[PDB]
Amino acid sequence: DEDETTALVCDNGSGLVKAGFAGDDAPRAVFPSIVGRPRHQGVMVGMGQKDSYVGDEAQSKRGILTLKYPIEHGIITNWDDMEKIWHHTFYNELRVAPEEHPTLLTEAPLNPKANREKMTQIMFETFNVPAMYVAIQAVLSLYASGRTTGIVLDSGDGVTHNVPIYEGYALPHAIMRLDLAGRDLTDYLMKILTERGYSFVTTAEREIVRDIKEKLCYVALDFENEMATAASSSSLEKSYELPDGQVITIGNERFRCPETLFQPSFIGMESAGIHETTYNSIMKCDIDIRKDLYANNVMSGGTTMYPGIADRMQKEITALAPSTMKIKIIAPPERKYSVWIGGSILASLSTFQQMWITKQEYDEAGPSIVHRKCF
Amino acid sequence: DEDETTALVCDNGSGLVKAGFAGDDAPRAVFPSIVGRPRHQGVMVGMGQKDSYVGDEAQSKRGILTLKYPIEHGIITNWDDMEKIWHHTFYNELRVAPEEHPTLLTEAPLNPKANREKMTQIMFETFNVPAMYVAIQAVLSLYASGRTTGIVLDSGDGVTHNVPIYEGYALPHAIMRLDLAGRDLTDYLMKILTERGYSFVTTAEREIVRDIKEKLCYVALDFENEMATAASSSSLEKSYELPDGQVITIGNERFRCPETLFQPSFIGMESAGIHETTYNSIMKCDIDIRKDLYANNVMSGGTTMYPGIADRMQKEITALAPSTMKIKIIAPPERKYSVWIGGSILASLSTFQQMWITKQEYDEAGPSIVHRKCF
Amino acid sequence: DEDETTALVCDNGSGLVKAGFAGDDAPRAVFPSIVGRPRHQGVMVGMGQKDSYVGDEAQSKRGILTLKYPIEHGIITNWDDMEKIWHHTFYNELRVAPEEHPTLLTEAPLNPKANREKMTQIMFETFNVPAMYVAIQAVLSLYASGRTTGIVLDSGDGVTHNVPIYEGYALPHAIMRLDLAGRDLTDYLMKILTERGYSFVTTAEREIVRDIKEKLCYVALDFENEMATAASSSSLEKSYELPDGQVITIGNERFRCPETLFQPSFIGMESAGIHETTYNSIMKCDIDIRKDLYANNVMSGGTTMYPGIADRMQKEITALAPSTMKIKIIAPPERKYSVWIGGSILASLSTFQQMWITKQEYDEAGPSIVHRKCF
Amino acid sequence: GSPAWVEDVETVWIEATVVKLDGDAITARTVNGDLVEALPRDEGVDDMTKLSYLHEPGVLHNLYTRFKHDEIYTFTGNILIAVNPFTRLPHLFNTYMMKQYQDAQPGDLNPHVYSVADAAYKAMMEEMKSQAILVSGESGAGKTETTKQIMQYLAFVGGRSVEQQVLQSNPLLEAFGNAKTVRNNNSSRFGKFVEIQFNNGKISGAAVRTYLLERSRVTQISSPERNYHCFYQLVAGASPEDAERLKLGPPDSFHYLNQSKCVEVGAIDDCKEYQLTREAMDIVGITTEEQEAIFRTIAAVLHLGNIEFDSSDASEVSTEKSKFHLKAAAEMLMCDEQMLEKSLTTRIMKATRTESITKILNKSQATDNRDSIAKTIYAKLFDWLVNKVNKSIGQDPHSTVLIGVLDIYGFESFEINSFEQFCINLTNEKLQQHFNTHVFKMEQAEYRKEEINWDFVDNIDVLDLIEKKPLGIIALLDEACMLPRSTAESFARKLGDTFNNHRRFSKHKFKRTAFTIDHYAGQVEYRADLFLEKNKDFVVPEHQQLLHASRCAFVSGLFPADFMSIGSQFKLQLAALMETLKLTAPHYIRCVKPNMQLKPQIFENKNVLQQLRCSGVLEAVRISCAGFPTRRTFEEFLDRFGLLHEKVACQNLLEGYQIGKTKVFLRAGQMAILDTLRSN
Ligand SMILES: Nc1ncnc2c1ncn2[C@@H]1O[C@H](COP(=O)(O)OP(=O)(O)O)[C@@H](O)[C@H]1O
Ligand SMILES: Nc1ncnc2c1ncn2[C@@H]1O[C@H](COP(=O)(O)OP(=O)(O)O)[C@@H](O)[C@H]1O
Ligand SMILES: Nc1ncnc2c1ncn2[C@@H]1O[C@H](COP(=O)(O)OP(=O)(O)O)[C@@H](O)[C@H]1O
Ligand SMILES: [Mg+2]
Ligand SMILES: [Mg+2]
Ligand SMILES: [Mg+2]
Repeated sequence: DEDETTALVCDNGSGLVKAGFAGDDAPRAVFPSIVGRPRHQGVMVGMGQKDSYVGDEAQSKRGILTLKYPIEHGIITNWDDMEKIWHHTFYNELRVAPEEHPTLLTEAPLNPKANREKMTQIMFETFNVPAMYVAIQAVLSLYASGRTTGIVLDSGDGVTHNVPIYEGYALPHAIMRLDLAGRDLTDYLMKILTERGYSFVTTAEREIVRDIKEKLCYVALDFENEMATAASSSSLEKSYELPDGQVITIGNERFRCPETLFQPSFIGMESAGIHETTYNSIMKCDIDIRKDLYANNVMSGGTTMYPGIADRMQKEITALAPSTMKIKIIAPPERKYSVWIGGSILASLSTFQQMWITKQEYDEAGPSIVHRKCF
Repeated sequence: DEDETTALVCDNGSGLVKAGFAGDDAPRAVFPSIVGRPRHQGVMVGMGQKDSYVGDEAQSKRGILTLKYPIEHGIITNWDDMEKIWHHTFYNELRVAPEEHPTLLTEAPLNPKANREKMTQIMFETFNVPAMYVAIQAVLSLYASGRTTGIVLDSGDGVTHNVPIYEGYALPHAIMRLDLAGRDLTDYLMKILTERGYSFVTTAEREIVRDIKEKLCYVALDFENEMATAASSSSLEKSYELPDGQVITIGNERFRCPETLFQPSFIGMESAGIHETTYNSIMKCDIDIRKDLYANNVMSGGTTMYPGIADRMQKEITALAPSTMKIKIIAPPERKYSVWIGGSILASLSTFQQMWITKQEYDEAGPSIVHRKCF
Repeated sequence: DEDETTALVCDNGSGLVKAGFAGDDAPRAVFPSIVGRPRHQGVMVGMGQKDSYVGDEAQSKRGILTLKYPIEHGIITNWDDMEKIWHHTFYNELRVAPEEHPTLLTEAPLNPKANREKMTQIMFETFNVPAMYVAIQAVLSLYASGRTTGIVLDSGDGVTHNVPIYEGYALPHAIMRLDLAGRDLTDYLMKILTERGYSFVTTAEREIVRDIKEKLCYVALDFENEMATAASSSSLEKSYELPDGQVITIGNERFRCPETLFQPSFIGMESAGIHETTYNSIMKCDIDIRKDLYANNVMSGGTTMYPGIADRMQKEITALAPSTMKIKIIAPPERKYSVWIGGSILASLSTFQQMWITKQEYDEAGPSIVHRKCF
Repeated sequence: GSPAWVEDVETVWIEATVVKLDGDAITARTVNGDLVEALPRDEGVDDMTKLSYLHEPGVLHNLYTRFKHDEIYTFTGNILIAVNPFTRLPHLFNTYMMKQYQDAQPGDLNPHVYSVADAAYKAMMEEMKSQAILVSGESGAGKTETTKQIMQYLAFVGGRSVEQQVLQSNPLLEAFGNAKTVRNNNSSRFGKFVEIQFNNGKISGAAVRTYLLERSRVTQISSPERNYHCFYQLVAGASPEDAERLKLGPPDSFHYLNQSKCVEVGAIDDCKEYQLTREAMDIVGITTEEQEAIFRTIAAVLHLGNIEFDSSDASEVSTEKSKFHLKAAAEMLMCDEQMLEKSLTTRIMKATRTESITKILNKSQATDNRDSIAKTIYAKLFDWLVNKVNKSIGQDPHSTVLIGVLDIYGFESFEINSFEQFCINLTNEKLQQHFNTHVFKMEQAEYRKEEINWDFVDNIDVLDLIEKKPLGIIALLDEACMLPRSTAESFARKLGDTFNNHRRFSKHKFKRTAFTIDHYAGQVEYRADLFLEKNKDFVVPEHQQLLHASRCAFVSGLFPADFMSIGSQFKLQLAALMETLKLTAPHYIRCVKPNMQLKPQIFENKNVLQQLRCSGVLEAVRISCAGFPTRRTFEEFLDRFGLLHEKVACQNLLEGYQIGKTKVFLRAGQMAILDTLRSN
């Protein structure tokens, strides 16, 4: 366990679950959240073959396993899965008896109430945690970057949200939420690589496609002369190696796969795109406090790591927003670990001590108290 | 009988029946499986002359006997023959009352169900064995070589199969089976030696031809400069002695007789050949797990003992498969006794104790239970 | 040639190539698409023996020919083959000089772009067709059945696709494509008949297996009491005659061979099966237009002719979909000739006259214009 | 209510008799003073069998009292118990004390063990020929001096120098055997046995049955007990010219002897000890050529430990870079270099009827083959020394009556319970099972003697879950040892996933791999380190042929007569030793020790509690209290009834008592309840 009764901070966030003790500056446990099942008949005896594979063992044997992503779009689908993944993160990675430290979990905004009610119920009644608290993934990014106050434009593999935070207060009348996330870029890439001739259908290929998206994708400055010029010459075409030893060439689809985050008509959703989401989020605040947000709008979340996101977002705001207005985008380079670093501070480095949910209050109140306390 | 109630392991495998107790490292009984009948009239009294010759007495008197191979291409033809050969292997070689030890028999993959149903029926109802089990000749080669996981490329005198095994699981959607086996190389050699001038028609000659195939055959590296160069000089031509005292010279047919295992158009079957069988077997697995199989594809079975099989197979994969890919062929030199050595472990050295077919279940279920249990 | 300059409509579709003039209600030329090669040595002089057999002569001599299916899974493999089959369909069946009429070809959705670029290139540059157009095999089924608007659930020997079409518009964000097609049912049947004891390995047997699949297969209502009850009595067992004069009995494999289209775990692919493919295709459309598709989902393609497909699909949707919802499956009985009948109308009976690719535009643009025009 | 014991940190049961407090809130004063708010009632003594309370408080109080009374107080219990006083025994091992032990039957048998030795000698004289006495005691309990005093008492009794020869033989045995364990820098060697054959009372024959050697100490070692004392003595360099004649390098040079940084030890002068061992071998009668051959054999074992193995398909063959250690090993063993290399890398024994195949084994197999050759060689070396030991000992002229003595390593703890320690725990478990069976037989004899109808197996359950089943833990370990690529953690997962419930044993905490098992001496969690690498063993025939036919004559005599699981052969050998011990009449003796100060008038209640737990003295007390612990005569019960408030009158005043023939076989808790009724 731990050499101190400091609390435990872990984001589950539907992608790569991040976990570690409070008061650190580095997360001590990171793995891709995934639940594996053997799909084929076994004949060889004695190599374990246990029907519950999870995490970093799961990407090792990922050729003969089905894949089950447990958390989708910010909603939790199957509770046996999260019951499994909590137990695996606690007992195998940080080897911690969970009844020694309180915990801090998180969510996106606007998630359904039964989900938070289940999550609050489970750690108390199955793990007997002393205390629990739920934070907001919009908030802690600012405690990560230091208190600059503004728009937190964070998009992970689950969702995308737009929360303005001013001066110590949040604005619940004008937050936003979209579903173009990491998964939809994967699934657009699946239909996109099929144009070249390649073909991927099964879910074991999904984490391979995720790798190519993680490497060879960059957000073009213009979306017309790029898609004309790379169609005019192969200067953009690079290569990659599938784990068999093949060589796959990539055309203009290095940029068209995250292009649709600024043009979400391609995948058939109807919405604004994330830049107009940011702008319409700002226009629903007051005319008094506006000009801070234009200079203190902060990115976060691992889907915003494509090399060109900053200049593209800046040019799009500058064309969109009123003219004589200084616009300034922070893009801190630990952003893929931003949120947990936020959970680094807020658990340990505050007066956050009576603000915990004492389990006594849970035994007196039931689950729904986590509605009326933590936000 | 035995000094211990350990089970009994015997492969019948249509060629040389291998038999012995579990827990040993050496098979205690080996003979060519063959059933002999006298074909000519007897006049001399009192020298036995019993009309059921079998096995190692059978190759002694093999001039005036018909030959009846009982098991063909993995299928059992006549059940009186196998009823004979089981009784001869039990009572004469290992002198064992069969109702003291369970038994382990085997098969190739994809053999017809009535065959396994007959074999399961006979030992229980005629010999009253306590327990029975059927294994797969694809599997136990890995327990022979130690658990390397890969393609088991095994070809005996019966069949040739290609089973991939990964990590504790087998892949039944992409196994293979061909019929180019030991017998077809004999029968190609029969039509091949007739080109030189020699002539063999009767079945007593068959085991003589089998001997020359067992000795003077080697798999050429190239199949063109060899067949041009040995046609240019007699450096390859060697000699052999038929049991009369004659001397027979062999031309380029030292290599052309197993050449057709990589070119099976000669004998008029239509198929790929065994190397393209291996490659097409691998390509019907996932792109995730491939690169293990290229380095852990394991030969077996006594037809793969021709001096040159390893380098030829390696060069053929390397030309065939994608390029930057390490390919590695294990060729363990006890391979002609591989399968039984596999049956050495799996009977005795496991938790393989409730996995036996208790004869009680046979009396309650009938034969078809051996369908639903052992694979 | 023709008594009118109406265009020419032919689907190639990897199976039985259908061809005929526009404006008719009956296809005038139908043959199994296959390319034949002699594999054995000829000695008899003067019986033609030409090394390019194709089509209906090819199923006549199919004992001593290799078989080469030219088009696989919707992709075209060898272009000499399609160069052959186009020339044979034009010059021998409809005896038409191809430079007199425009042509209409087709595809599945999501086929690789180089394929359509090759097909567009070849008729223009080798046959000098006046005009060309490529349609979608999802579309024309509705013009066949009359404009009911819905899911086109069509599966030929190439592929299976699920396209929703509403009200005059298609939904490219939620089409589907699977590869369980006619060929995979043949290849499951090949491994299935081997359980009974029969044995088929060579490619000349493939068209014989195709016949038995075309005759004695029917989709069971339940998949458990059928596979228990036919295992309890031989009421389902029928007989068939191989062209030698043998009699082969068929067990429960009349229904298990197309059972796997609703359970595609058997052949080791990982997917949903076609009914859940249809349901997941519908759930990715809007909540506004849904209830039309439940009552206007239309089958097509010759793999959906097994006697029981309609009730099975209906019961599966009704268990799957939300309850109080009228579900209605059209199953028009010319469905095996549906697509070409669709090509009957759309070429001749529209304003489809400037929508053709004038060959002038091809000489000014190159092949890639067939990307930007026809869809 | 006030007179009781009190559990505390230092005084684990302090007999605190102050105030009758509440039932669980027990607030009173104590010997240390006033305490806060449940230990049992409290009431130097020779036997506590008639005590009012049979508890660890009264037992520890009598122990500390007899430590203060300087008496080695041996309770009768069908088993005695003494303490190492770390002082001289005047008039206790004396001949007049021996004459009194030969004379005084009932009186002197209380604290004295030579009187118990005389009683055992009389029982052997009472036609109970097959008889032996168990000697419970740890490292430093004085059991060797106790056995010497018992041999002196037997020589005074039986008459008929074997003791001096036994004294001279222990230096040769312990040097070949002992190392620097966590409990002793001069540890034990192994299980040792002795048998004195009597020629109708004339004790004349010497025999030994020392088995169950520490074979795992050859290559696997992880603590200061790596260097054997013979191995360290040869590493000490008992001859400088013969070092160059044997090419013997430094103590750090041998990689097999490079385990856990205990090269220099502040416990032994191994050069002078090696000279003393050579003198003792000459006293046993070892030839100088025999001594040179033994030294050359140990040197060859060291060079073979230094013989590195290496990795075309390189994973089936080896190489040679520091081939000097290989060539020196070939020279010191007097065999061909290429022949020994082929016997290493080949393992070629696969023959069918006339064919022969050469299975060129892998590098991980090759290192195990080297380890197997070494473990064969050293075991043969210990066996030849045992043969010479039994030769120089000399037995009797086909005598039929012998008396046995046994000294084996018992239950122990460490920082981690290794598979060697696990096997030692299994040995102590089987020994405790036999001792508990003897105690239960004595209890049933005492019940049938007083005609008491008095109506353990979980130890047999622990033995079953460890070894005895066909799906046992030793069996599963052997099973996973065979099938390759068996990960250690994967072994642990099945280990905790088979027999998961239903034991005094389960899986570890939130840790990597350990298996917690509650043996009779308490709960130990053996940490699942490379037991799967330790228990591997192999015996091939061609290595036996190379050992038999090599040019070294003594080495040829060490393997002249030329299944694969160390747990399997250990189970067979331990079962054989238990079956051999089963044929004799049992006695038991417990040697306590004041190991705190290693001096007189000192006590370590933690170490004494560990001694009573490991030897099962507390467990024997529990098994004794399980039956009818209180047993007082009808006059004794009448006196107790008169003190409280004639057997019928006592039954009327009282109404688990069961009046037997003349005693009242009752419970000690009933005796404490009667004492509370007498006090109230
Ligand atoms: N090049 C890249 N570097 C880092 N992350 C990337 C990259 N490309 C895509 N990603 C996405 O970033 C995500 C990182 O996890 P994320 O969803 O940001 O966690 P959270 O949900 O807690 O915000 C992954 O889902 C991955 O899809
Ligand atoms: N040189 C050779 N050495 C060993 N076996 C050979 C040789 N040449 C051919 N063989 C073939 O190897 C076969 C050995 O038996 P095999 O069929 O492998 O047993 P199984 O059917 O159990 O695999 C024999 O049929 C024999 O035809
Ligand atoms: N009983 C049957 N009747 C008609 N067609 C059948 C039957 N059984 C199977 N089929 C399949 O229907 C297919 C008809 O051609 P199809 O592939 O539908 O053309 P297209 O590819 O244009 O849709 C053949 O491949 C054949 O395998
Ligand atoms: Mg995440
Ligand atoms: Mg055989
Ligand atoms: Mg077709």
